[PDB]
Amino acid sequence: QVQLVQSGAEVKKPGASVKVSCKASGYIFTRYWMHWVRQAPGQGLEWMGYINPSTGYTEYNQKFKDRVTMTRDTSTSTVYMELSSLRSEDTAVYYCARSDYTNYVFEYWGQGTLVTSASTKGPSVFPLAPSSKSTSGGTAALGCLVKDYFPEPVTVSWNSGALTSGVHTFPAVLQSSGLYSLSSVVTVPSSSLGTQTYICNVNHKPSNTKVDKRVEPK
Amino acid sequence: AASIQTTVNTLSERISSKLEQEANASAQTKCDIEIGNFYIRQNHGCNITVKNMCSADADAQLDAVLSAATETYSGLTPEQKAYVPAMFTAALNIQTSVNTVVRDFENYVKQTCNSSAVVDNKLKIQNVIIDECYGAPGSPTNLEFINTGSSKGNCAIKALMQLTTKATT
Amino acid sequence: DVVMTQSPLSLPVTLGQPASISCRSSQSLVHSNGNTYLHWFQQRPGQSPRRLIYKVSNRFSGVPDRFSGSGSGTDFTLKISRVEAEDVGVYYCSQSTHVPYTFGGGTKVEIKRTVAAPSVFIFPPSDEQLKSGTASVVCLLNNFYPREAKVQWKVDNALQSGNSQESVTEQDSKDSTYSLSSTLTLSKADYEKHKVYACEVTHQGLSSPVTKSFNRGEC
Repeated sequence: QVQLVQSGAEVKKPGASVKVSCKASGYIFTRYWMHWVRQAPGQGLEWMGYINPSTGYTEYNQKFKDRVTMTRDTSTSTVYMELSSLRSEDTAVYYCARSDYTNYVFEYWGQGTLVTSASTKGPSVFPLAPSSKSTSGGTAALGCLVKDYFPEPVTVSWNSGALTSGVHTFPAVLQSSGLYSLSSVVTVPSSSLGTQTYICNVNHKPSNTKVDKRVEPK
Repeated sequence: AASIQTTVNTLSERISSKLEQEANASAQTKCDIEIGNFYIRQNHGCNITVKNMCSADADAQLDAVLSAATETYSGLTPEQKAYVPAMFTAALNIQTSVNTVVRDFENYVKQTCNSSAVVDNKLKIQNVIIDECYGAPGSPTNLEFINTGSSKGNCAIKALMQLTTKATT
Repeated sequence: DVVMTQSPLSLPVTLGQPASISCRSSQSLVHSNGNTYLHWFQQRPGQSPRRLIYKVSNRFSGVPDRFSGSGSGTDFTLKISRVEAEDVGVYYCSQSTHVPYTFGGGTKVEIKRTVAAPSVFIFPPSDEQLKSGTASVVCLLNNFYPREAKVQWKVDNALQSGNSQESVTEQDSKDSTYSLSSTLTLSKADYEKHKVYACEVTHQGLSSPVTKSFNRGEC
């Protein structure tokens, strides 16, 4: 069963260089070509080139003929990819793909690598406490701010997983510090606020942080 | 001689079959390397045409081309195996005897097509030069180059082609 | 180069109904060898690509037969016979006749539904964060459709710009709406120099722009 492992996100300064990679598994390495596609944030895909792993032959898009250098390693089944002179537009995701037996279709895609700075850190969790004005016994909104963590991901459950209706956990965003930030919110009956307890559970596995913040009325 | 034409037809089809089978080749496979120009210095009645049977795995291609050539030669009347060392010397500057030919072509192919000037040649379009070729008057000697899509693979093809066109003399 | 144009860009589709997406090319895509090397891919939201159709019409392994492709030469069509909620996503067409391989700009498929205006809430910084020395103000626009909304930060009636990030959820598997969270970010000091913080929201299902606001040290 074919499997394509890629390296994690990166943040380089304009003019430098980065090397993505792509461990492979599940098929005879040298028998299939490896491509590389990039996808700008909120943009369509774009083909960069390919490599033959039996020989080293490569074929680049001209847009990066001077900046990409696809590479292989018959031993570790790993196909690299070094983009040099990184500009601001070069920020994107980067997938590697396997070919069929004709080098004409993409049969297996990887997972992604966002290249665009800090080290490994756990998040601070902050209560987004419901409003006092609310609306009688209708609907109220409360949440959690899971701020300043690296790397991704984090998981958030509510009330040890017993609270699923009305939960919205928002995708992270990268702040200018190199740290991710994230909100999680649930809408609940205004009536339940003083009667029911709301604990948001935040588990960030890389740091082995594990925080449980009660979110109490104002 | 027609021993020539029917033997190169046999070997050009053993190549093709073995590449398909052992290297997962196809004629619908986008070649890495492409045969560009094909040039006979002294052409006394031969046509060379190229056939695309490309694939990714270039050592599969080398062994497949070794297997085809082992067989095709072992499928020779002892009387016509007798003429093969002479082609060796005239085309590869190698000395051999009938009982030795297999190991000696073998050992020349992986020395020559594992060398750095072949394996590290990544130029897409590559030409093939042969010094001389003769065909029968009304019977053109028709040869086929089987492009394997690699530089290591075409190196072994071309060496066979060198022996073959020297046989026509 | 070969330019692929996909059309439309957005396709709200009633659950269980058909659906068609189009792909055109700036050059014919029929190869000398006889095949046409056109292909379709699905991208689930934020996930990676996922195979679909190759060479105009054939489907990869494990690909529902509701998906189906057609066309010839330079204008191609993909068709989902009945659209399950798992088919939401962006669909890309690609060609590989002419190096370099090139992809179209995508089409977004979402379930259709009736318009829903957002529920707005602002959240001042928590005391705890204010200790840490930074101040985040968060604005929740909840359960809204169509996906298109605008969020505007005002600090003491002063339009802010460049200090705020948003993020949107995927369409909801059960009610087919979206939710968004904008986050104003200011130093503690800068938070203290201003009293009034307002979040202003624009979106079709609201008949005039809605503002939710608060005053420092009150709610």
